[PDB]
Amino acid sequence: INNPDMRVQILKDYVRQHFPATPLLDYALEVEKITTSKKPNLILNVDGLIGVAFVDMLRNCGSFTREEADEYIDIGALNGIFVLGRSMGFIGHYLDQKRLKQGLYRHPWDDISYVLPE
Amino acid sequence: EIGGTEEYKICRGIKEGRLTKPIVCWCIGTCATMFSSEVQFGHAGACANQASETAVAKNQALKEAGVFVPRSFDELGEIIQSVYEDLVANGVIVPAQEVPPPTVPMDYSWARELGLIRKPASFMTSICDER
Amino acid sequence: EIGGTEEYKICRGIKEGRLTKPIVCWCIGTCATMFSSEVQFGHAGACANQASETAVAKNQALKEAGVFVPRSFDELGEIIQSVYEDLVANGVIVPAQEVPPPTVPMDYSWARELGLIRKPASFMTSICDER
Amino acid sequence: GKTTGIPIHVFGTETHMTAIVGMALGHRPIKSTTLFSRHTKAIVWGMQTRAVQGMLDFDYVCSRDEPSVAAMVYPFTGDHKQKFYWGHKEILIPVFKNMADAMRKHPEVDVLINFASLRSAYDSTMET
Repeated sequence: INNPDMRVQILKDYVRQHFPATPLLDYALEVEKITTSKKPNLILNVDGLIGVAFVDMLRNCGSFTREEADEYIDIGALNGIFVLGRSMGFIGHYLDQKRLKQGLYRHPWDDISYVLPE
Repeated sequence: EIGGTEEYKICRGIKEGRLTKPIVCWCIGTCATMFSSEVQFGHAGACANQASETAVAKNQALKEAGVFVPRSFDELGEIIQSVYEDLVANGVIVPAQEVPPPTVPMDYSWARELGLIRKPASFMTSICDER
Repeated sequence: EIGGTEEYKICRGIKEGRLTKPIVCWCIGTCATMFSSEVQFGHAGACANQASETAVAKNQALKEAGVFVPRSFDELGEIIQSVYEDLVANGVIVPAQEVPPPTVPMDYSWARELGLIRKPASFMTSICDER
Repeated sequence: GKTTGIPIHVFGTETHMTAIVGMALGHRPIKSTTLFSRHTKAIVWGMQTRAVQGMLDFDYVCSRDEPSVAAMVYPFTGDHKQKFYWGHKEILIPVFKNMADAMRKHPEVDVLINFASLRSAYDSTMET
Protein backbone atom coordinates (compact mmCIF):
# COMPACT_ATOMS: atom_id res chain seq x y z
CA ILE A 1 0.00 0.00 0.00
CA ASN A 2 3.12 2.20 0.81
CA ASN A 3 5.08 0.77 -2.24
CA PRO A 4 2.70 1.16 -5.21
CA ASP A 5 2.41 -0.61 -8.60
CA MET A 6 3.37 2.14 -11.06
CA ARG A 7 1.01 0.85 -13.73
CA VAL A 8 -1.84 1.28 -11.21
CA GLN A 9 -0.61 4.78 -10.31
CA ILE A 10 -0.36 5.95 -13.96
CA LEU A 11 -3.90 4.74 -14.73
CA LYS A 12 -5.52 5.64 -11.36
CA ASP A 13 -4.23 9.21 -11.73
CA TYR A 14 -5.41 9.55 -15.37
CA VAL A 15 -8.87 8.11 -14.50
CA ARG A 16 -9.26 10.38 -11.42
CA GLN A 17 -8.26 13.46 -13.42
CA HIS A 18 -10.37 12.84 -16.59
CA PHE A 19 -13.35 10.64 -15.88
CA PRO A 20 -16.51 12.53 -14.90
CA ALA A 21 -17.55 9.78 -12.46
CA THR A 22 -15.75 6.73 -11.11
CA PRO A 23 -18.35 5.04 -8.77
CA LEU A 24 -17.07 1.45 -9.22
CA LEU A 25 -13.43 2.55 -8.87
CA ASP A 26 -14.43 4.41 -5.70
CA TYR A 27 -16.16 1.19 -4.45
CA ALA A 28 -13.07 -0.93 -5.30
CA LEU A 29 -10.75 1.54 -3.55
CA GLU A 30 -12.95 1.13 -0.43
CA VAL A 31 -12.59 -2.66 -0.67
CA GLU A 32 -8.76 -1.99 -1.05
CA LYS A 33 -8.95 0.11 2.16
CA ILE A 34 -10.36 -3.03 3.97
CA THR A 35 -8.09 -5.71 2.43
CA THR A 36 -4.85 -3.66 2.87
CA SER A 37 -5.73 -3.36 6.60
CA LYS A 38 -5.53 -7.17 6.83
CA LYS A 39 -2.22 -7.65 4.85
CA PRO A 40 -0.55 -4.49 3.24
CA ASN A 41 -0.02 -6.25 -0.18
CA LEU A 42 -3.78 -6.81 -0.71
CA ILE A 43 -3.75 -3.73 -3.01
CA LEU A 44 -5.97 -3.10 -6.01
CA ASN A 45 -3.72 -4.56 -8.77
CA VAL A 46 -3.51 -3.47 -12.44
CA ASP A 47 -6.15 -6.05 -13.54
CA GLY A 48 -8.58 -4.80 -10.95
CA LEU A 49 -7.80 -1.15 -11.77
CA ILE A 50 -8.31 -1.66 -15.55
CA GLY A 51 -11.39 -3.83 -14.97
CA VAL A 52 -13.30 -1.36 -12.76
CA ALA A 53 -12.09 1.75 -14.67
CA PHE A 54 -13.30 0.25 -17.95
CA VAL A 55 -16.75 -0.42 -16.38
CA ASP A 56 -16.82 3.18 -15.14
CA MET A 57 -15.86 4.32 -18.64
CA LEU A 58 -18.61 2.30 -20.40
CA ARG A 59 -21.22 3.33 -17.86
CA ASN A 60 -20.31 7.02 -17.26
CA CYS A 61 -18.68 8.28 -20.55
CA GLY A 62 -22.18 8.90 -21.80
CA SER A 63 -21.93 6.98 -25.05
CA PHE A 64 -23.62 3.74 -23.74
CA THR A 65 -26.98 2.81 -22.19
CA ARG A 66 -26.70 0.59 -19.06
CA GLU A 67 -27.89 -2.42 -21.09
CA GLU A 68 -25.20 -1.72 -23.79
CA ALA A 69 -22.42 -1.27 -21.13
CA ASP A 70 -23.47 -4.49 -19.38
CA GLU A 71 -23.65 -6.44 -22.75
CA TYR A 72 -20.14 -5.31 -23.70
CA ILE A 73 -18.66 -6.48 -20.40
CA ASP A 74 -20.47 -9.77 -20.69
CA ILE A 75 -19.45 -10.52 -24.35
CA GLY A 76 -15.84 -9.96 -23.00
CA ALA A 77 -14.74 -6.61 -24.43
CA LEU A 78 -12.29 -6.61 -21.48
CA ASN A 79 -10.69 -9.84 -22.69
CA GLY A 80 -10.31 -8.12 -26.05
CA ILE A 81 -8.38 -5.25 -24.35
CA PHE A 82 -5.90 -7.65 -22.77
CA VAL A 83 -5.56 -9.83 -25.92
CA LEU A 84 -5.10 -6.86 -28.24
CA GLY A 85 -2.73 -5.13 -25.86
CA ARG A 86 -0.56 -8.20 -25.10
CA SER A 87 -0.38 -9.16 -28.78
CA MET A 88 2.19 -6.38 -29.13
CA GLY A 89 4.47 -7.94 -26.47
CA PHE A 90 4.03 -11.42 -27.93
CA ILE A 91 4.93 -10.28 -31.52
CA GLY A 92 7.82 -8.43 -29.87
CA HIS A 93 9.09 -11.64 -28.33
CA TYR A 94 8.70 -13.61 -31.56
CA LEU A 95 10.85 -11.04 -33.40
CA ASP A 96 13.30 -10.92 -30.49
CA GLN A 97 13.86 -14.74 -30.48
CA LYS A 98 14.27 -14.77 -34.30
CA ARG A 99 16.81 -11.87 -34.13
CA LEU A 100 18.61 -13.63 -31.13
CA LYS A 101 18.91 -16.71 -33.49
CA GLN A 102 17.68 -18.88 -30.62
CA GLY A 103 17.67 -22.67 -31.01
CA LEU A 104 15.04 -25.41 -30.36
CA TYR A 105 13.81 -25.73 -26.75
CA ARG A 106 13.47 -29.01 -24.89
CA HIS A 107 12.43 -28.89 -21.23
CA PRO A 108 15.07 -30.47 -18.89
CA TRP A 109 14.15 -33.87 -17.44
CA ASP A 110 15.35 -32.90 -13.96
CA ASP A 111 12.45 -30.41 -13.79
CA ILE A 112 9.80 -33.08 -14.46
CA SER A 113 8.42 -35.54 -11.89
CA TYR A 114 7.42 -38.73 -13.81
CA VAL A 115 4.73 -40.42 -11.75
CA LEU A 116 3.62 -43.21 -14.13
CA PRO A 117 1.67 -46.41 -13.09
CA GLU A 118 3.35 -49.84 -12.71
CA GLU B 1 7.43 -11.37 32.59
CA ILE B 2 5.90 -8.16 34.11
CA GLY B 3 2.08 -8.27 34.33
CA GLY B 4 0.05 -11.12 35.76
CA THR B 5 0.43 -13.34 38.85
CA GLU B 6 0.93 -16.65 37.01
CA GLU B 7 4.61 -16.86 38.17
CA TYR B 8 3.37 -17.06 41.83
CA LYS B 9 1.61 -20.45 41.17
CA ILE B 10 5.19 -21.89 40.97
CA CYS B 11 6.05 -20.47 44.48
CA ARG B 12 2.82 -22.12 45.69
CA GLY B 13 3.73 -25.47 44.02
CA ILE B 14 7.23 -25.49 45.60
CA LYS B 15 5.79 -24.61 49.08
CA GLU B 16 3.15 -27.37 48.67
CA GLY B 17 5.96 -29.82 47.73
CA ARG B 18 4.47 -30.60 44.31
CA LEU B 19 7.49 -29.05 42.52
CA THR B 20 10.76 -30.71 43.58
CA LYS B 21 12.98 -30.43 40.46
CA PRO B 22 15.38 -27.41 40.30
CA ILE B 23 13.70 -24.33 38.74
CA VAL B 24 15.64 -21.37 37.28
CA CYS B 25 13.54 -18.23 36.67
CA TRP B 26 13.92 -14.61 35.51
CA CYS B 27 11.04 -12.13 35.04
CA ILE B 28 11.60 -9.42 32.43
CA GLY B 29 10.22 -5.83 32.98
CA THR B 30 12.47 -4.58 35.80
CA CYS B 31 12.85 -1.21 33.96
CA ALA B 32 9.08 -0.41 34.38
CA THR B 33 9.72 0.40 38.09
CA MET B 34 11.96 3.33 37.00
CA PHE B 35 9.35 4.99 34.74
CA SER B 36 7.35 8.04 36.04
CA SER B 37 4.20 6.89 34.08
CA GLU B 38 2.64 3.46 33.27
CA VAL B 39 4.33 1.89 30.20
CA GLN B 40 2.49 -0.78 28.10
CA PHE B 41 5.10 -3.11 26.68
CA GLY B 42 5.03 -5.14 23.40
CA HIS B 43 2.89 -8.00 24.74
CA ALA B 44 -0.83 -7.69 25.51
CA GLY B 45 -0.46 -8.93 29.10
CA ALA B 46 2.74 -6.98 29.86
CA CYS B 47 0.91 -4.46 32.07
CA ALA B 48 1.30 -4.39 35.89
CA ASN B 49 -1.97 -3.30 37.55
CA GLN B 50 -1.15 -4.39 41.16
CA ALA B 51 2.24 -3.90 42.90
CA SER B 52 2.53 -7.74 42.93
CA GLU B 53 2.33 -7.85 39.11
CA THR B 54 5.78 -6.12 38.71
CA ALA B 55 8.87 -8.05 37.50
CA VAL B 56 10.84 -6.83 40.55
CA ALA B 57 8.16 -8.15 43.02
CA LYS B 58 7.84 -11.51 41.17
CA ASN B 59 11.65 -12.01 41.07
CA GLN B 60 11.85 -11.32 44.83
CA ALA B 61 9.02 -13.77 45.67
CA LEU B 62 10.50 -16.54 43.44
CA LYS B 63 14.02 -16.08 44.96
CA GLU B 64 12.46 -16.34 48.48
CA ALA B 65 10.50 -19.47 47.40
CA GLY B 66 13.80 -21.24 46.54
CA VAL B 67 13.79 -20.65 42.74
CA PHE B 68 17.26 -20.01 41.23
CA VAL B 69 16.91 -16.33 40.23
CA PRO B 70 19.86 -14.47 38.49
CA ARG B 71 20.87 -10.82 39.32
CA SER B 72 19.72 -9.69 35.79
CA PHE B 73 19.05 -11.42 32.45
CA ASP B 74 22.83 -11.20 31.73
CA GLU B 75 23.53 -13.72 34.56
CA LEU B 76 20.82 -16.18 33.34
CA GLY B 77 23.32 -18.33 31.38
CA GLU B 78 25.63 -18.43 34.41
CA ILE B 79 22.92 -19.67 36.93
CA ILE B 80 21.59 -22.28 34.39
CA GLN B 81 25.15 -23.65 33.93
CA SER B 82 25.67 -23.53 37.73
CA VAL B 83 22.52 -25.67 38.36
CA TYR B 84 23.34 -28.05 35.46
CA GLU B 85 26.95 -28.66 36.61
CA ASP B 86 25.72 -29.52 40.15
CA LEU B 87 23.18 -32.00 38.62
CA VAL B 88 25.96 -33.73 36.58
CA ALA B 89 28.15 -33.82 39.73
CA ASN B 90 25.27 -35.41 41.74
CA GLY B 91 24.68 -37.98 38.93
CA VAL B 92 21.11 -36.65 38.40
CA ILE B 93 22.06 -36.20 34.74
CA VAL B 94 24.28 -38.52 32.69
CA PRO B 95 25.06 -36.73 29.39
CA ALA B 96 24.50 -39.12 26.43
CA GLN B 97 27.22 -39.57 23.77
CA GLU B 98 26.63 -37.31 20.77
CA VAL B 99 25.61 -38.94 17.49
CA PRO B 100 25.97 -37.02 14.14
CA PRO B 101 22.57 -36.43 12.48
CA PRO B 102 21.25 -37.19 8.92
CA THR B 103 22.44 -34.79 6.25
CA VAL B 104 19.97 -32.59 4.26
CA PRO B 105 21.01 -30.99 0.88
CA MET B 106 21.21 -27.23 0.47
CA ASP B 107 18.19 -25.70 -1.20
CA TYR B 108 19.00 -24.68 -4.80
CA SER B 109 17.55 -21.18 -4.24
CA TRP B 110 19.93 -20.57 -1.29
CA ALA B 111 22.97 -22.09 -3.07
CA ARG B 112 22.45 -19.79 -6.08
CA GLU B 113 21.95 -16.75 -3.75
CA LEU B 114 25.31 -17.38 -1.93
CA GLY B 115 26.74 -17.97 -5.46
CA LEU B 116 28.07 -21.44 -4.70
CA ILE B 117 26.48 -22.92 -7.82
CA ARG B 118 25.91 -21.71 -11.41
CA LYS B 119 23.21 -22.99 -13.71
CA PRO B 120 23.02 -21.71 -17.27
CA ALA B 121 19.93 -19.85 -18.46
CA SER B 122 18.04 -21.72 -21.21
CA PHE B 123 16.29 -18.47 -22.23
CA MET B 124 17.30 -15.06 -23.41
CA THR B 125 15.13 -11.97 -23.69
CA SER B 126 15.93 -8.35 -24.54
CA ILE B 127 12.50 -6.61 -24.94
CA CYS B 128 10.89 -6.36 -21.50
CA ASP B 129 11.93 -6.59 -17.81
CA GLU B 130 9.22 -7.13 -15.18
CA ARG B 131 11.60 -8.16 -12.32
CA GLU C 1 57.82 -44.63 -26.33
CA ILE C 2 58.67 -47.89 -28.23
CA GLY C 3 58.83 -47.42 -32.04
CA GLY C 4 60.69 -44.68 -33.86
CA THR C 5 64.13 -43.10 -33.40
CA GLU C 6 62.93 -39.57 -32.52
CA GLU C 7 64.20 -39.97 -28.87
CA TYR C 8 67.80 -40.32 -30.23
CA LYS C 9 67.76 -36.71 -31.59
CA ILE C 10 67.92 -35.65 -27.86
CA CYS C 11 71.09 -37.79 -27.28
CA ARG C 12 72.55 -36.06 -30.38
CA GLY C 13 71.56 -32.58 -29.07
CA ILE C 14 73.16 -33.19 -25.64
CA LYS C 15 76.39 -34.57 -27.27
CA GLU C 16 76.46 -31.53 -29.64
CA GLY C 17 76.05 -29.23 -26.60
CA ARG C 18 72.83 -27.67 -27.88
CA LEU C 19 70.82 -29.16 -24.97
CA THR C 20 72.29 -28.12 -21.61
CA LYS C 21 69.22 -28.08 -19.29
CA PRO C 22 68.61 -31.26 -17.18
CA ILE C 23 66.42 -33.77 -19.06
CA VAL C 24 64.46 -36.59 -17.38
CA CYS C 25 63.26 -39.32 -19.80
CA TRP C 26 61.45 -42.68 -19.68
CA CYS C 27 60.44 -44.72 -22.76
CA ILE C 28 57.40 -46.97 -22.37
CA GLY C 29 57.21 -50.42 -24.10
CA THR C 30 59.80 -52.39 -22.08
CA CYS C 31 57.35 -55.39 -21.91
CA ALA C 32 57.55 -55.85 -25.74
CA THR C 33 61.04 -57.43 -25.25
CA MET C 34 59.40 -60.32 -23.34
CA PHE C 35 56.87 -61.19 -26.08
CA SER C 36 57.75 -64.03 -28.52
CA SER C 37 55.89 -62.23 -31.41
CA GLU C 38 55.56 -58.58 -32.62
CA VAL C 39 52.87 -56.75 -30.60
CA GLN C 40 51.26 -53.55 -32.03
CA PHE C 41 50.43 -51.27 -29.15
CA GLY C 42 47.66 -48.60 -28.88
CA HIS C 43 49.36 -45.73 -30.77
CA ALA C 44 50.04 -45.97 -34.60
CA GLY C 45 53.82 -45.52 -34.39
CA ALA C 46 54.23 -47.89 -31.37
CA CYS C 47 55.89 -50.57 -33.52
CA ALA C 48 59.62 -51.38 -33.30
CA ASN C 49 61.00 -52.41 -36.74
CA GLN C 50 64.77 -52.08 -35.97
CA ALA C 51 66.44 -53.24 -32.70
CA SER C 52 67.18 -49.53 -32.02
CA GLU C 53 63.44 -48.71 -32.06
CA THR C 54 62.82 -50.70 -28.76
CA ALA C 55 62.02 -48.92 -25.44
CA VAL C 56 64.84 -50.89 -23.75
CA ALA C 57 67.45 -49.73 -26.36
CA LYS C 58 66.25 -46.10 -26.26
CA ASN C 59 66.33 -45.98 -22.42
CA GLN C 60 69.90 -47.39 -22.43
CA ALA C 61 71.11 -44.86 -25.06
CA LEU C 62 69.49 -41.89 -23.22
CA LYS C 63 70.98 -42.97 -19.82
CA GLU C 64 74.44 -43.22 -21.50
CA ALA C 65 73.91 -39.75 -23.11
CA GLY C 66 73.46 -38.22 -19.61
CA VAL C 67 69.64 -38.08 -19.52
CA PHE C 68 68.11 -38.80 -16.06
CA VAL C 69 66.47 -42.17 -16.72
CA PRO C 70 64.50 -43.97 -13.90
CA ARG C 71 64.65 -47.81 -13.31
CA SER C 72 60.95 -48.13 -14.40
CA PHE C 73 57.99 -45.74 -14.75
CA ASP C 74 57.34 -46.27 -10.99
CA GLU C 75 60.61 -44.40 -10.17
CA LEU C 76 59.79 -41.46 -12.57
CA GLY C 77 58.34 -39.29 -9.80
CA GLU C 78 61.39 -39.97 -7.62
CA ILE C 79 64.00 -38.92 -10.30
CA ILE C 80 61.96 -35.77 -11.27
CA GLN C 81 61.84 -34.73 -7.56
CA SER C 82 65.56 -35.62 -7.20
CA VAL C 83 66.49 -33.32 -10.18
CA TYR C 84 64.15 -30.54 -8.99
CA GLU C 85 65.49 -30.55 -5.37
CA ASP C 86 69.08 -30.27 -6.68
CA LEU C 87 68.04 -27.29 -8.89
CA VAL C 88 66.43 -25.50 -5.85
CA ALA C 89 69.58 -26.25 -3.80
CA ASN C 90 71.80 -24.78 -6.58
CA GLY C 91 69.53 -21.69 -6.83
CA VAL C 92 68.66 -22.50 -10.47
CA ILE C 93 64.99 -22.35 -9.42
CA VAL C 94 63.48 -20.03 -6.77
CA PRO C 95 59.94 -21.29 -6.07
CA ALA C 96 57.44 -18.43 -6.02
CA GLN C 97 55.02 -17.91 -3.08
CA GLU C 98 51.63 -19.46 -3.87
CA VAL C 99 48.72 -17.07 -4.52
CA PRO C 100 45.09 -18.41 -4.32
CA PRO C 101 43.27 -18.30 -7.69
CA PRO C 102 39.86 -16.75 -8.68
CA THR C 103 36.90 -18.82 -7.56
CA VAL C 104 34.43 -20.32 -10.09
CA PRO C 105 30.91 -21.52 -8.92
CA MET C 106 30.15 -25.28 -9.03
CA ASP C 107 28.20 -26.47 -12.03
CA TYR C 108 24.60 -27.21 -11.05
CA SER C 109 24.71 -30.58 -12.82
CA TRP C 110 27.72 -31.70 -10.74
CA ALA C 111 26.32 -30.34 -7.44
CA ARG C 112 23.08 -32.30 -7.96
CA GLU C 113 25.09 -35.47 -8.87
CA LEU C 114 27.17 -35.30 -5.60
CA GLY C 115 23.80 -34.58 -3.90
CA LEU C 116 24.97 -31.33 -2.32
CA ILE C 117 21.90 -29.43 -3.53
CA ARG C 118 18.15 -30.10 -3.93
CA LYS C 119 15.91 -28.38 -6.49
CA PRO C 120 12.20 -29.09 -6.86
CA ALA C 121 10.68 -30.19 -10.20
CA SER C 122 8.25 -27.57 -11.53
CA PHE C 123 6.36 -30.19 -13.63
CA MET C 124 4.60 -33.49 -13.20
CA THR C 125 3.62 -36.10 -15.83
CA SER C 126 2.08 -39.58 -15.55
CA ILE C 127 1.14 -40.64 -19.15
CA CYS C 128 4.44 -41.25 -20.99
CA ASP C 129 8.17 -41.82 -20.20
CA GLU C 130 10.65 -41.24 -23.05
CA ARG C 131 13.81 -41.26 -20.82
CA GLY D 1 31.10 -54.97 -5.93
CA LYS D 2 28.76 -54.77 -2.93
CA THR D 3 25.59 -55.86 -4.78
CA THR D 4 27.22 -58.76 -6.77
CA GLY D 5 29.65 -59.96 -4.06
CA ILE D 6 32.58 -59.73 -6.50
CA PRO D 7 35.70 -58.32 -4.74
CA ILE D 8 36.30 -54.84 -6.28
CA HIS D 9 39.09 -52.53 -4.97
CA VAL D 10 38.47 -48.98 -6.20
CA PHE D 11 41.11 -46.17 -6.21
CA GLY D 12 41.44 -42.55 -7.35
CA THR D 13 43.93 -39.90 -8.43
CA GLU D 14 45.41 -40.07 -4.88
CA THR D 15 46.64 -43.63 -5.59
CA HIS D 16 49.60 -44.05 -8.02
CA MET D 17 48.68 -45.23 -11.50
CA THR D 18 50.60 -48.57 -11.30
CA ALA D 19 49.85 -49.16 -7.58
CA ILE D 20 47.00 -51.61 -8.36
CA VAL D 21 49.48 -53.89 -10.27
CA GLY D 22 51.47 -54.31 -7.02
CA MET D 23 48.26 -54.93 -4.98
CA ALA D 24 46.78 -57.49 -7.44
CA LEU D 25 49.91 -59.70 -7.49
CA GLY D 26 49.97 -59.47 -3.63
CA HIS D 27 53.22 -57.51 -3.48
CA ARG D 28 51.82 -54.45 -1.80
CA PRO D 29 48.96 -53.99 0.76
CA ILE D 30 45.56 -52.48 -0.23
CA LYS D 31 60.25 -22.55 -36.27
CA SER D 32 58.73 -20.34 -33.38
CA THR D 33 60.15 -20.76 -29.78
CA THR D 34 57.01 -19.49 -28.01
CA LEU D 35 53.63 -20.78 -29.14
CA PHE D 36 51.26 -19.44 -26.46
CA SER D 37 50.93 -16.36 -24.16
CA ARG D 38 48.36 -15.00 -21.63
CA HIS D 39 47.09 -13.10 -24.77
CA THR D 40 46.80 -16.04 -27.23
CA LYS D 41 43.41 -16.09 -29.07
CA ALA D 42 42.18 -19.27 -30.78
CA ILE D 43 39.52 -20.51 -33.28
CA VAL D 44 37.86 -23.85 -32.46
CA TRP D 45 36.96 -25.86 -35.56
CA GLY D 46 33.96 -27.96 -34.57
CA MET D 47 30.91 -27.80 -32.29
CA GLN D 48 32.87 -28.48 -29.07
CA THR D 49 31.00 -26.28 -26.58
CA ARG D 50 32.21 -28.45 -23.65
CA ALA D 51 35.89 -28.01 -24.65
CA VAL D 52 35.42 -24.22 -25.17
CA GLN D 53 33.87 -23.89 -21.67
CA GLY D 54 36.78 -25.94 -20.38
CA MET D 55 39.22 -23.45 -21.87
CA LEU D 56 37.27 -20.39 -20.65
CA ASP D 57 37.26 -21.73 -17.02
CA PHE D 58 41.03 -22.36 -17.15
CA ASP D 59 41.49 -18.82 -18.50
CA TYR D 60 39.45 -17.36 -15.62
CA VAL D 61 41.38 -19.15 -12.80
CA CYS D 62 44.64 -18.19 -14.63
CA SER D 63 43.40 -14.58 -14.15
CA ARG D 64 43.59 -13.95 -17.95
CA ASP D 65 42.16 -10.64 -19.05
CA GLU D 66 40.26 -12.16 -21.96
CA PRO D 67 38.90 -15.63 -22.97
CA SER D 68 41.23 -17.80 -25.12
CA VAL D 69 38.40 -18.89 -27.54
CA ALA D 70 37.70 -16.07 -29.99
CA ALA D 71 35.24 -17.88 -32.29
CA MET D 72 34.15 -21.35 -33.42
CA VAL D 73 33.80 -22.76 -36.98
CA TYR D 74 30.98 -25.22 -37.65
CA PRO D 75 29.92 -25.72 -41.25
CA PHE D 76 26.55 -27.36 -40.63
CA THR D 77 24.82 -24.47 -38.82
CA GLY D 78 24.43 -20.87 -39.95
CA ASP D 79 26.36 -18.05 -38.28
CA HIS D 80 25.22 -17.53 -34.64
CA LYS D 81 26.38 -16.82 -31.08
CA GLN D 82 26.96 -19.37 -28.35
CA LYS D 83 26.31 -18.66 -24.58
CA PHE D 84 29.26 -19.32 -22.24
CA TYR D 85 30.58 -18.50 -18.78
CA TRP D 86 33.37 -16.13 -17.81
CA GLY D 87 33.34 -16.96 -14.10
CA HIS D 88 29.71 -16.38 -13.11
CA LYS D 89 29.18 -13.92 -15.98
CA GLU D 90 27.42 -15.23 -19.11
CA ILE D 91 29.19 -14.26 -22.36
CA LEU D 92 28.70 -14.83 -26.13
CA ILE D 93 31.17 -16.52 -28.55
CA PRO D 94 30.51 -16.28 -32.33
CA VAL D 95 30.01 -19.46 -34.40
CA PHE D 96 30.68 -19.16 -38.18
CA LYS D 97 29.57 -21.32 -41.08
CA ASN D 98 32.69 -20.33 -43.15
CA MET D 99 36.31 -20.20 -41.86
CA ALA D 100 36.98 -17.27 -44.18
CA ASP D 101 34.65 -15.00 -42.10
CA ALA D 102 35.93 -16.22 -38.71
CA MET D 103 39.53 -15.34 -39.77
CA ARG D 104 38.38 -11.98 -41.30
CA LYS D 105 36.25 -10.93 -38.20
CA HIS D 106 38.99 -12.19 -35.78
CA PRO D 107 42.53 -11.15 -36.94
CA GLU D 108 43.84 -11.45 -33.32
CA VAL D 109 43.69 -15.28 -33.65
CA ASP D 110 46.99 -17.12 -34.33
CA VAL D 111 45.92 -20.60 -33.14
CA LEU D 112 43.37 -23.04 -34.57
CA ILE D 113 42.19 -26.05 -32.51
CA ASN D 114 40.83 -28.61 -35.02
CA PHE D 115 38.18 -31.10 -33.84
CA ALA D 116 37.40 -32.38 -37.35
CA SER D 117 36.98 -36.18 -37.79
CA LEU D 118 39.96 -38.11 -39.21
CA ARG D 119 38.07 -37.82 -42.54
CA SER D 120 37.53 -34.02 -42.60
CA ALA D 121 40.75 -33.25 -40.62
CA TYR D 122 43.06 -33.22 -43.70
CA ASP D 123 41.11 -30.75 -45.81
CA SER D 124 40.24 -28.43 -42.94
CA THR D 125 43.94 -28.23 -41.74
CA MET D 126 44.98 -27.71 -45.33
CA GLU D 127 42.39 -24.81 -45.60
CA THR D 128 43.65 -23.19 -42.32
